[PDB]
Amino acid sequence: TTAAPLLALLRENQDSVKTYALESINNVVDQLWSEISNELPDIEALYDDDTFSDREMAALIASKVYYNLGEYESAVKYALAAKDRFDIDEKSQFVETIVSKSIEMYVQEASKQYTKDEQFYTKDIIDPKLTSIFERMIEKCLKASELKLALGIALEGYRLDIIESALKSKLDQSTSENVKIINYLLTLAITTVTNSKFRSSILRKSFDFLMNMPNCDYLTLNKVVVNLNDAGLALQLFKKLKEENDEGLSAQIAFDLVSSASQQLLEILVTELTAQGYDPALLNILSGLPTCDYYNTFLLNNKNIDIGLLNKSKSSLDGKFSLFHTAVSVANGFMHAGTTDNSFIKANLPWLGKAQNWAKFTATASLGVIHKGNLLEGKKVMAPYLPGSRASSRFIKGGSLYGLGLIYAGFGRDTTDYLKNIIVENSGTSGDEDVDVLLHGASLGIGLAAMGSANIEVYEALKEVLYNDSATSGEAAALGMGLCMLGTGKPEAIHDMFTYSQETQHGNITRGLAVGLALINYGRQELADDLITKMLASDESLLRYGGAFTIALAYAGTGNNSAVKRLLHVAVSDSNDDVRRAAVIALGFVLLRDYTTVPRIVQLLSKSHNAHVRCGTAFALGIACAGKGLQSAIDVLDPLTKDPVDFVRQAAMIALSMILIQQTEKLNPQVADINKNFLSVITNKHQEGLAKFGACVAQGIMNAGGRNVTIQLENADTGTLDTKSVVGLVMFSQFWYWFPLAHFLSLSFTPTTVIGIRGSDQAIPKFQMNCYAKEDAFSYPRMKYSSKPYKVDNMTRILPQQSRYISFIKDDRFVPVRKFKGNNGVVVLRDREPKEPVALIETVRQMKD
Amino acid sequence: EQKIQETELKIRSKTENVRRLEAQRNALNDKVRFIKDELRLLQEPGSYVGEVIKIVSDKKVLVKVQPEGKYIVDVAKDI
Amino acid sequence: YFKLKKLEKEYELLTLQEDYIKDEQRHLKRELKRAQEEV
Amino acid sequence: DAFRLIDTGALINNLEPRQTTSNTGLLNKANIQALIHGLNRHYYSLNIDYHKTAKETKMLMNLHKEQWQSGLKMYDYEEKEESNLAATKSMVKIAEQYSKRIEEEKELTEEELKTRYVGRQDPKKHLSETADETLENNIVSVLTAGVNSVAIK
Repeated sequence: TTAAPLLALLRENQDSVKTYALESINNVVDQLWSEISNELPDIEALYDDDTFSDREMAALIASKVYYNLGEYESAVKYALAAKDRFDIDEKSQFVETIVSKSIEMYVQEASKQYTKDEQFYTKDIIDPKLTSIFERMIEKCLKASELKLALGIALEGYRLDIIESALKSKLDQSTSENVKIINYLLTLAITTVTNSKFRSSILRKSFDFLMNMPNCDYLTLNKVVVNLNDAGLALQLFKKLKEENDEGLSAQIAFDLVSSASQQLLEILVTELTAQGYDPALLNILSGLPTCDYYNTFLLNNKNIDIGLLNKSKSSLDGKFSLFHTAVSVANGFMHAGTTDNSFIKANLPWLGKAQNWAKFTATASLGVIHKGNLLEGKKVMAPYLPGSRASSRFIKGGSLYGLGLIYAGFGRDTTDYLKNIIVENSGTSGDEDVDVLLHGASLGIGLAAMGSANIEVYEALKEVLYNDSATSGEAAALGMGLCMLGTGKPEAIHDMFTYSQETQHGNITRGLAVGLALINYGRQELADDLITKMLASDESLLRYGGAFTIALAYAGTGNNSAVKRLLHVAVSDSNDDVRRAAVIALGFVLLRDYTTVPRIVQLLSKSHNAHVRCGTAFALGIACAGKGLQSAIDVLDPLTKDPVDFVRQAAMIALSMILIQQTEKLNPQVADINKNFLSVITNKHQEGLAKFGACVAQGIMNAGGRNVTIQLENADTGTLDTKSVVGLVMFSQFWYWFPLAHFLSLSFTPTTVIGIRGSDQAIPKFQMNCYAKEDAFSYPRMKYSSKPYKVDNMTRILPQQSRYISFIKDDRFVPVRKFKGNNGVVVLRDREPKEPVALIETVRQMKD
Repeated sequence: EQKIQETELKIRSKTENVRRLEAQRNALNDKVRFIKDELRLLQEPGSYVGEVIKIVSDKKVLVKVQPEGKYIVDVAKDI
Repeated sequence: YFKLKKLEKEYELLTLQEDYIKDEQRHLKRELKRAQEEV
Repeated sequence: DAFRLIDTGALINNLEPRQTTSNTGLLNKANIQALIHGLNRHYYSLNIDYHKTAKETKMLMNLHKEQWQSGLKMYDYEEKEESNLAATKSMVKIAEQYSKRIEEEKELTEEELKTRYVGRQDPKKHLSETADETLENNIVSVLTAGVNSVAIK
């Protein structure tokens, strides 16, 4: 009925009569689409006709027919053909649908066209019909002051025109909203945009607006330099810092980037900045001279060892050979880290009597964490055990060379020349086992000193050690060369180290080379897929062990859906328990970004029958959940503690201490059960050696630095993430082979202190904010919004996470400026106008300065 | 949020589909683990049968085995 | 309104993570049935 | 089982628990269970692992994995059916009775919504026993049909 006969009249003559016929159809296009469905071939056949001028009204009819037919994409073509009868300003569900479909089709096409050309939005490469609605709707949202739809689609659509045009027009320069708008772009572009080049342009475009520093935020400019690692933009800020004359304006950039950039980019801020000019006051700051001196004085003032709980752990039994005396020494050195005090080595005579030549190495290595951070007297501590002073034996002499590595790591350029001379002397031949110990300890020391820095002398010196095929020092060669190849690395060293793995079949060399090939692939992402294929195809157990962490390091930081798919396939098809354990641990390093989905994945794998998978997912859960929230992951590790298997409980106790750090005293109700298990596992005679070692080290991690330091992993506050923390966490999976890799965890332990730090040199004042604070201030090991101000302010542990709720009063005369930051681990921030006769209180700290 | 709200149903749809398939895998994981745990019990040599005769303060009990002779054995630490 | 566009990428992540486990569990349950008939 | 002489295992000799899989002997059960901790002499710490090269890997896959089906193809399909011709017709009929006879015994315990015969493990007995029986019937149905199928005029 109605227009039904008018549909078949389109084949008659008198096209002028058809004009009045199509007008009556325009009313029923939204009513009955059934009769039109049979006439659709006739309606479209008249569109291409040159003598048919009604295509404007003809396209309007088919717009609401194919739409009601169930094809949304087809209705977009008819709506964009006429470009007349379609009303973009009409308010209806039909018009709003085509807009959503046309923009969605524009994103799918412009996604793959951004790689070929970035000018596509200025050219005809994309159909102008899709850009007609797309360009007008984004400009319509700009007039409505809506940045969600304008900036949200531009990031997904991969268009640089909207980002630049909108940000310039919305400038309020307040110096407030313009900073948040940029922050919304950097936060979403990392998770949404997969392309690293598109997000790289956003960092460069937003850099030109704030390059003059119109009272902007230093947090935004610091994320651009670290992420891009560009030498031009790194020194571009200092060029503006020279124009404006201020003592502390360059401090916030200097003190933040010294702990921000990796060893590669720090060389640009020191060596490359020297040629272009710098500030003599910032010479030591950018080189990290006071940075080491800061962390030494943080843990020295307040240190609570609580030997009452420590003595009961190591006095339980004198047996278990050196395994018992080593685990209690490693957990003890964590509490003395940076304070340069030895309770176990000095104050306790008898516990060193049963140590043999093999135990003296790990006992000496405990002092490396204790004295870590000493740039001057670190040699005087090991001086009797250093070469030239001989030693009680040549086995313990090698421990002094390894102790210098943990202390001087990354700053050891001075110690680098001393350690490589011993390697050359021992590279020719070795007739004794203790000779390799001196070569093993010196290689691990130079590897940490040159870690992150590419050095051709270290690669060539350790390469000759690999040719000797040593069963002791052969592992340190690949580990030392791998730390120098961090980052992009040398593509030639990838195939060279991989060839030596297939030639020499070893027990530690082949597994060590797999770790070295993983470190060089860190940050390469898809660039390492060539070597990953060779490891997955090989049937060697040691090559498959390092293939999982190769994916973990390359895909670290920003995650990948294909990286998780590859790791889950290895932990299933492969029957090797060590590879299944290594694959599930690699899952955490890829999932670091999103910690909410981590406990759900590892819990499904913890229900299987394999003990190594349950043990691997035990510590893999405590990695990303350590310095983050979501305390419900403890319930996932609860059934793993009751597992009678010895090594499953070891990795479970360590992961509990990482998540529960600073969670005591009315924060997590489960902290009461973990504090009892500290001495419950050791004193229990039914427990095994591996079970007692997991509970003993876990107690030392929570009490490390006098129960102060915490594990900071993936701090976005900076350019992205903390690199030195990931290095130690990958190592914890490898434990019982030769030496425990928990020693390298000290790189992830940093103190949280709020202290003045005058912009000139150093301050260490005494001041009290008298505002909100956590309850861990007075919390010490024994034998929301609180509305109540607290007098505990300067230094003194507590929680860096909840510091965002702290308020400020006058207190010190220097006063706050920018409302600070809220990150406790920065420990420096900025002081305003030093040299004020406020009668400042200072410490000594003259030994290392 | 037209596309966000429309695709929200796919979140609850795929979530309820995968969780209900995990219970079948978790059941198979419990069956294989149970059979594996019961395998080492059958491989165990087992135990004899006997009757308690007399006990002393030395934690040594005299158990009379029917096929074999009488043997004085030490009691377990759990009892 | 910031969580609306932020969780938009998380919607695709939650879908893929559930699909990857669903694809790997088919190969895992095959080895589970082989161990049951082997005992 | 191998053996390694520890000589004097009293004090400060060498550390066995390093290489691989040590500190065994949980409770009184170790191997035969009579050795427990001390094993033979001063805890020789038994560890044994195997290995395979490139030639030994392809050899075992082409020879013995579970059973040897290689070297000939269509005989293993036919001979299994030919020897079972009188058996398959029998086994389908014999197992047909025992399939329902189990279903006609334990399943009758659970009938109404309330408790009648007090079924406990009975509904789970006939489910697990007949789970493979229904699977084996579908396997032999394809094998009997598949061998006679696939061309051969």
